[PDB]
Formats: sequence, C-alpha cells, structure tokens
Amino acid sequence: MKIHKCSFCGADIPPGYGIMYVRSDGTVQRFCSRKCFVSAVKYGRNPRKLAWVRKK
Amino acid sequence: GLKINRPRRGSMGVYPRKRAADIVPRVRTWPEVNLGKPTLLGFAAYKAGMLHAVVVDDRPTSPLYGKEVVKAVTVLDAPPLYVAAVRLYTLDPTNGYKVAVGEAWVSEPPADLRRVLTLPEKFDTEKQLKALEEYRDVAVDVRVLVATQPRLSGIGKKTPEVLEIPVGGVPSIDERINFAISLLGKTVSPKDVFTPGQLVDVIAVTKGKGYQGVVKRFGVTILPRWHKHRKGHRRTGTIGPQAPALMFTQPRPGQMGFHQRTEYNKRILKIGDNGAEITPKSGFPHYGVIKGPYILLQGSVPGARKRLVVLRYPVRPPKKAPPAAEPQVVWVSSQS
Amino acid sequence: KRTVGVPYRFHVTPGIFMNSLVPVADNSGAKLVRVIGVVGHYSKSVHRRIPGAGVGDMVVVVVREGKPELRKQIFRAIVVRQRRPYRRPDGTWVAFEDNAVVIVTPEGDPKGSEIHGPVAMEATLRWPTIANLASIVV
RNA sequence: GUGAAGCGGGGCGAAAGCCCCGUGGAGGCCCGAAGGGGUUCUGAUGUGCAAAUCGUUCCCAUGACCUGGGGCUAGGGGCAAA
RNA sequence: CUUAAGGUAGCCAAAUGCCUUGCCGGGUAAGUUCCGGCGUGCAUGAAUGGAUCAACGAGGUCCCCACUGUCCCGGCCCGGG
RNA sequence: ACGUCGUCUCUUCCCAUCCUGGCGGUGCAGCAGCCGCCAAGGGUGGGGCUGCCCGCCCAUUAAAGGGGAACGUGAGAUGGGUUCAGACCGUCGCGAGACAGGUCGGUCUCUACCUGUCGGGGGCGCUGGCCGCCUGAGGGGAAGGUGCCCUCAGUACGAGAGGAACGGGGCGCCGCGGCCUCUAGUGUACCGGUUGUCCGGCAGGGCACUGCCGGGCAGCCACGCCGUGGGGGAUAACCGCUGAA
RNA sequence: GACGGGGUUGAUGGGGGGGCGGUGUAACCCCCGAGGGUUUCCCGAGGGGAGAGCCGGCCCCUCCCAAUCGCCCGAGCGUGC
Ligand SMILES: [Mg+2]
Ligand SMILES: [Mg+2]
Ligand SMILES: [Mg+2]
Ligand SMILES: [Mg+2]
Ligand SMILES: [Mg+2]
Ligand SMILES: [Mg+2]
Ligand SMILES: [Mg+2]
Ligand SMILES: [Mg+2]
Ligand SMILES: [Mg+2]
Ligand SMILES: [Mg+2]
Ligand SMILES: [Mg+2]
Ligand SMILES: [Mg+2]
Ligand SMILES: [Mg+2]
Ligand SMILES: [Mg+2]
Ligand SMILES: [Mg+2]
Ligand SMILES: [Mg+2]
Ligand SMILES: [Mg+2]
Ligand SMILES: [Mg+2]
Ligand SMILES: [Mg+2]
Ligand SMILES: [Mg+2]
Ligand SMILES: [Mg+2]
Ligand SMILES: [Mg+2]
Ligand SMILES: [Mg+2]
Ligand SMILES: [Mg+2]
Ligand SMILES: [Mg+2]
Ligand SMILES: [Mg+2]
Ligand SMILES: [Mg+2]
Ligand SMILES: [Mg+2]
Ligand SMILES: [Mg+2]
Ligand SMILES: [Mg+2]
Ligand SMILES: [Mg+2]
Ligand SMILES: [Mg+2]
Ligand SMILES: [Mg+2]
Ligand SMILES: [Zn+2]
Repeated sequence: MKIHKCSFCGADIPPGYGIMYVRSDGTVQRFCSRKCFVSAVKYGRNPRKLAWVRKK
Repeated sequence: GLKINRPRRGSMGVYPRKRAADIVPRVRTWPEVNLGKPTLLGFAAYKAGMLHAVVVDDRPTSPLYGKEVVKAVTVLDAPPLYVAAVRLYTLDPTNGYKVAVGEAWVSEPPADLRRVLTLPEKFDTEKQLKALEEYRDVAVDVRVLVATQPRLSGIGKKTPEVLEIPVGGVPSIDERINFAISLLGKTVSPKDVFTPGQLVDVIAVTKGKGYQGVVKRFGVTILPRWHKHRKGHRRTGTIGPQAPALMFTQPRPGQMGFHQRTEYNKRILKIGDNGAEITPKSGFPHYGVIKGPYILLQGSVPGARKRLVVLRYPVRPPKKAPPAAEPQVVWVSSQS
Repeated sequence: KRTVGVPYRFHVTPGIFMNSLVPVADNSGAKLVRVIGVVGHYSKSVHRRIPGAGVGDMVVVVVREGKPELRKQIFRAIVVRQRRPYRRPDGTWVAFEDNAVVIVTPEGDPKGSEIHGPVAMEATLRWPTIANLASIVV
C-alpha cells in the first residue's frame, strides 16, 4: 500500500500492478505496464519524444 | 506396465465428466455447527467478478505476519434470500432414509415465484403449520426453502432460483424448528448467516467449455516431436491394450466444464451492505453493477461470471481456526 | 552451530534448467558455468520434465569458462539473479536484467570473497553467508 | 561473379628478377532465372487430380548441355557411361 | 617341409579385428560412436593396385559457434477440411 | 497370410516390496548398516553412451523395484537395427555365388460395417397428467502423495570423534480440481509506423495471402493465482492382560 | 440436439447518450526548420503548441427499432388380481 511511479511515463502504480525491473548496475526501476517496460528497456525509446507520455 | 513410471493423466474421481444435471448446485453435505444460536447453515449468491486486494496478514506464525500482501479476491453479488417454505424431515424406519414429512408455505408467495412454481392463489399457512406440528416429535432435521431475488442483483433477470438450506447452530431440533417457522415470509441477508473472517465452502457449476479434446480434457501429452506423426499429434497413441477392451479409465474427448465442483476453506474477507463501494467505475466486465450487499471471498470460486454460488459452513476446516478479529482489507483494486 | 536462514521457500518460476549456461557473479575464478543438477526437496520432477531452479535455489554446476585449474570441475552454486519474472509471496512481480549464480560449498559458504551486482532477497534470506557479501539486495 | 594466356604503366632494384595497378576475356569455372533433373520432409495424396501426382527443400544450368522433325538397330535378337 | 614363394614399402580394432565397449590419450558431468597413437593383423597390402585429401560432393560420420516451439510444455490466432 | 526388434503414446493388473506405513531381530551405544514379517494406497524421476533391449556411467533423490496384458498397444505413430532388389570390404568358392561378419542406400496401404469407450440427444415406462423441492440403492475416486528447514539440541548416547528421537512451528516438490485479479503468451477486433506499385497529386484506399513492423481491449490461457483433512471402526504382522487344560 | 435468460405487466439484441478502456496526438490553424529560389511571404524532410482522432465481439441510462403474427403436444376410459 505504498504507491510508486512508473520509471517511464511517471504515472502512479497502484498495488499489485506492473513489474519491478532490476538493472545490471543495481538500479531498481518500476513500470506500470508492458507498454512502458518494452519502450524503456527493449526498444530504448525516449519518454520526452513520445506524445502519449508528454500529454499524460 | 509403463516403460517409465508416472501418474495417470487426469482424475477418475470426477467420472463421468458429463454436463451437470442442473445449473444450480445441489449440495450433498451440510455440516453440524455449534454456534449457540439457530441460523441458516448456508447462503446463495451470484458470482460477479474478480479483483485483488491489499490484506494485512493476521496469522501470527506466518512468515508474512503483519505485512500487507496482495490477494486475488472474488466478489459475490448477494441480495437477500426470501424464505418461502419450511420443510421437516424424519428417518424412514424401514431403511433409515431421510424423508420429508411435510412443509408449510407462506400464504402469499411473491409473483415471481409463479414463474417457476404451480402455486394456489393462497396458501392456508395455519393449517399447514398445524399439520407440520404433528410430526415434531419424529423430526430430525429442518430446512427452509429459499428463493433468490435476481431483480435486486446485477443480472436483472426475473426467474428466481429455489433451493433448500438447513437450519443449524444448536443441537436442539425444537429450537431449530421454532427459528425456521419465524423466518416464513421474511428475507435473510448474508450478515445473518456468516461473519467476516470465517471460512466457507463454495459449491457451483464450473464454467462451460464445450466439447474438448483429450489434450485439454485430461492433460495427455502432445506426441513429442510433433511434426513426425502421421494422423495428428493432439491425441493419445494407443487407446488400449488388447484386453480388457476400451476401459472407462481411458482418456477420451468429450464435454469439458459445466460440472458441479466443491472447493473448501475460502475465507470471507468482507460482507458489505452497498455494492457501490466495490463496483469498479467501469462496472464488472460482462456482469454489471452491484447495488446491494456483497461478499468478498479470498481466492477463486468455481463457475462463470453470473453463476449462482452456494456458500456453506466448512466440512473440512483446518485444526487452527482463523483469528477472531475481522481481517484488515486495506484497499481493493476497484477503488481509486 | 551456524546461522540459520529462513525455513521457507515459496514457489518461484524457475529460470535456469539442466544444461543452461549461467555467468558467475563473484570473484571465485569461474566466469561461466553449465547447470547439471538441482539440489533439495524441490529438485524432484516427473516424466519428461527437466528440473529447474529459481533465485535462492542451490544448483550443481560445471565450470566451463574461467581459470584453467577450475575448468571441468563440479561445484555447488546459488541462483542470485534471474531474467524470468517471478511473483513474490506479497504479490510483487520482479525481474532481473541477467541470470547469475554464486559458487558455494555444499554447506552454503561462498568460495569467492565478493559478490558483484544486485542479489535477490530470496537468496540472502535463505543463505546468510551470501547476505554478508551482498552489497545490493533487492 | 571469378579473371587463364597475351598486352600497358609505375615502384624497388647492381644483373636476373620481384611487387603493385590496369587491360584482356579462357574455363566439361562459380551464384542464380528459363529449361533439364529428382535429394529431403521418409510432407500431402495413397477407392488419388494421377495404375507414380502435388507442395517443399534441393542438383545441373557454355556443355560428356537441353529440345523438335527425319532416319537406323527386332526377340535368344536389339540397345545399354552396366 | 607342404600344392611355387613365404607378405617387401606401407597401412590398420579400417566401409577389412571375431574376441571387443581391445589398451592408452582427446573431447563430455557422464562418449559401445568419433579423433590420435599402439599392433605375431580371427581374415590388411601393392595397376587383384598400396600409400595418399589439394580441389570437388544432395556421398557416410564426429566436434564447435550461432540459432531456434526439437524439447521442458503447452497456449492463442489465420485459411481450408 | 494373426504385420516381423526397439522406442513413443495410453490404460490397467500381479507381488516374490526399492521408497513411503506397521512390527521384530542384530555381532542394534549414537550416526549408519544388515536380516526377517505384514502391507501393492501412492511414488519409483532427469541425463551421457549404444538401433537397441540389457548394461555401464553422471548429477540428483525418500527411493530412483521387478513383472503380466497376442514378447499389451504399427486399420495409433516412428522406422535407427534386423530381414528383399543396388554397392563396397574381409573371408570361403575353379565358377556363378555365399556369410546370423562389417558397411552406405532402400514405398509403413484402407472413406470404420459391428462392438467397445467417451460425451451429446428423442421417446416410452414409473399404474390418471404435471410443476417444484428432496431422498440415496448402488456406482466412480489417489484426490491426495511425499520431502525440507527451525526448535528439541550440539541434548540423549559416546573415551573421543561424532551425534539422534517424540512433540511443537514454517514452507515446498509431484498429482488432482478450479479460476483470470496480477504477470506472461496470443489476440488476421482495434490503433499507429513504414516499403514497392496502382488509383493524377495531398488525403483516403487496393495488392504484396494481416505486405512487413510496434502496441493492444475482451476472450482464451500457464509460465500466473486459489483449494486440495483429520478422524472413527474392524483388522494384518504381531505385542500384551486375565487364564485353565 | 440440448441448456439458461427475456419476451411489452419488457431493457432480450440493435440504435442514441454517458462510463471505462486501446492506440498515440488526426484535420484546421500558428511558430521553428538544413538550405535553395520567382531575392525576405515560394519550395522544404522534419520539430513544437492547441485540439486529439479513430475504435471497443465491455458497463450504465434511454422504448427510438425489433422481441410480432402465429403453429402445435396434452391426462379424461374400461378390466382383473
Ligand atoms: Mg510419416
Ligand atoms: Mg559449370
Ligand atoms: Mg525414402
Ligand atoms: Mg510420404
Ligand atoms: Mg487419405
Ligand atoms: Mg547453378
Ligand atoms: Mg609388415
Ligand atoms: Mg588411408
Ligand atoms: Mg588391425
Ligand atoms: Mg569407424
Ligand atoms: Mg592377405
Ligand atoms: Mg582391392
Ligand atoms: Mg587381396
Ligand atoms: Mg588405390
Ligand atoms: Mg556430381
Ligand atoms: Mg486366417
Ligand atoms: Mg490383427
Ligand atoms: Mg490381416
Ligand atoms: Mg507379501
Ligand atoms: Mg506385441
Ligand atoms: Mg502400420
Ligand atoms: Mg493393431
Ligand atoms: Mg532402416
Ligand atoms: Mg541400414
Ligand atoms: Mg540387407
Ligand atoms: Mg579366390
Ligand atoms: Mg480413420
Ligand atoms: Mg466406494
Ligand atoms: Mg490445472
Ligand atoms: Mg500483435
Ligand atoms: Mg498518401
Ligand atoms: Mg488491383
Ligand atoms: Mg491482403
Ligand atoms: Zn508507465
């Protein structure tokens, strides 16, 4: 019952949602959805360049 | 026998896997519970959907004790049950069978009951109660006949479901009879039957899946190196030895789902009065909204998303009872 | 007697299996190992099922890449990182960027004197000797 | 696509010679359509579309190459890279 | 001595070695196959061709990297039945 | 004319029991081991080598038992070996040929008639017709099986080295039954990007068999989640009480 | 085939409005744009602002359309032990 922020889009993540991703360097990232996870990790997208993140 | 040992594929304890004879669960077993006061030993409700909740673990020996944990929960839409009749049972001396000896009905049954029953314009309840009293001294069990009120549920249908629920709680048959008679023509709400934090068994007909193959129905393996096999791979190789011939234990395709199943020891997390506090703003998918009382069960429940589900007091409760205090549901996923 | 870990081992979706090649997350000399066994009450499988392990589980490994005197030697190791996402008993879903093991003695003491990278909390709770060297615990 | 003989230029060098670049256009040469063949899936078909086929994957593809018309050799005989 | 000679150069548990998963190394966590050696070789050997692999191979085989629904272990979808 | 090895798949049965349950003996101190008896409810797995079967071996494991079913099961598969026609070697034979010696290659046919089995329907009967709620003769079940850690306790035992147990607490693995909230897969509903060409250009669109690529609701689903027990009775091997002949 | 729900005394399917959600910000308009030219009012891949736009085999509300008109099955009687 502690609310985190998506590491990509910045939205609140209610409990029981999303994944916690641990980078090789030890940094813990949280993502609200698979859409934000693949954008941030697999496809290396820039959150500032995505309109749906900018206007969220 | 087998070249390499392994357990059989699927259970033969649910043979035959036929469609349930009725869409309403028919409960075979009702426990003997000592509550100190008379009460119904079960309730019936409609399965609305599933959510997840943040619940504080209250098991002192549990490794997660005192922590907030996320649990999947099932929401039941539970409008009050309407008590239409009282039936008495005795034991037939010839064989020991339980046999109904009579029943007394409410004088003016609701008009929706006429959709399922052939009723008179008026029941003469006082005569029926008088006749019933003659069998009091041979009574061993008393049950009420309840009708659901689906108009008060999110389904909105009109035809009710009718079933018997016994009265228990005290060992004295007479007080159970007196309590059952006092219920004639009244409604019963879930809070009259259960208390939050207790365990219940659930009985329902499971979700239907139609005709299914042996791979899905019994879990037999797809033939390994699947492309090699002429005449298909979603099958058993052989269907038996030379003798005995096709046995009833051989996995075969057929109806899958729409069976009655019983699951044990599901904890009631919350019994609410108004379902607007648990209904998601989008509504329950494929169900609708809950406007009256509801039951929040921990875990999953058999049945499709509008099935009528029977809850009863547990028949195989664990040795250690759950804590007396109500469980602390911090947050439910349908809320902000 | 030695310090005890937690008595419990909750279900974890296994990430590595027989003949998986896993990097080593310590300074014991080994760099890459082949998984050849799973150790414990959870190692037992059924017909055709390949045994597998998750974070916190102990495995049997063979050194494939590393120092010349450790090559082809059989050791025990603890899974500390896992790419396969797994659900913690509190309901949190966790995944790592890579798989990793740490070489230990059969009693659970690490062979090397340092552990590189983050270590799953399942590993540190079950094996207190690993908890001692884990700089970052997640 | 490769780039034989042959033919230019440049560089090193004492002579011989060696090296780089170009030109040239050889070969039962290479990749690959047409065409020819017929390897795998032991695929489909297997009361077939078919008394030998279809898909796929393949082998050759300037030559001991593929192909039309005409002609010759006939049964204890023919013809056979067999 | 026996039907003449008496297996030379080489080559080998060979597509040729029964015994035999021969013995010793390599490679694997584990190799009845494979590779490298060994050889009184059941029953190897010189145009009956011996040795021999550059180039070539829809030939038969082993190892390594990459790769993957082959598998762990099954799921959902599309067209035609 | 009964398809010839093995394997795959799938079901069941036996017990002469490998583990799990019970008990006893021991040259049983403990930890282990060895031997016998009852007992077939459940388990008996993953790999390397070889066409195998068998066997040897590797890492685990409570243990990784053995047999029968037309050497269970090719109108279910597979086709590596054996065991056709081509070919090579060694050996034998004057020769053509031969070898259960090695070796390379070498078509696995059938629209299911009956019965069986699995599921799904129509009727007649149930002593006039019908509706609703019940009962329970019988039938099926493995619906559960089995490990680990802490405490007990570095205690009993023991010269030491070593080193238990009952009870109590926690959690898995395998199986079974559900479920779709989470996560994962899909998602030719849907939205977007973009290649070639065609519709004069823009916009919108056809085709490239969703053109390709990315995301993805519902649904389905497992790689996800939930449930999956103790008790009573008579007994087996036997251990005892009282107790005569 | 069956089963379950509704059938006007009605929210059963559709339409319309709202909720919730997927994708990713349409059109139009304004600004920036490497540079070039009818010289700085033109071309120009693209970037920014406001507005998203499209869509839902889900939920609610609302009788606007359709759940109509119709076609059938059906016990009734005797007899004996
Ligand atoms: Mg085949
Ligand atoms: Mg050529
Ligand atoms: Mg063939
Ligand atoms: Mg074929
Ligand atoms: Mg056919
Ligand atoms: Mg070619
Ligand atoms: Mg010699
Ligand atoms: Mg040679
Ligand atoms: Mg030799
Ligand atoms: Mg050889
Ligand atoms: Mg010789
Ligand atoms: Mg020769
Ligand atoms: Mg010779
Ligand atoms: Mg030669
Ligand atoms: Mg050739
Ligand atoms: Mg015959
Ligand atoms: Mg036959
Ligand atoms: Mg025959
Ligand atoms: Mg016996
Ligand atoms: Mg046989
Ligand atoms: Mg056959
Ligand atoms: Mg047969
Ligand atoms: Mg063969
Ligand atoms: Mg052969
Ligand atoms: Mg042969
Ligand atoms: Mg001769
Ligand atoms: Mg057939
Ligand atoms: Mg029984
Ligand atoms: Mg299941
Ligand atoms: Mg997609
Ligand atoms: Mg355009
Ligand atoms: Mg066109
Ligand atoms: Mg198209
Ligand atoms: Zn996000």
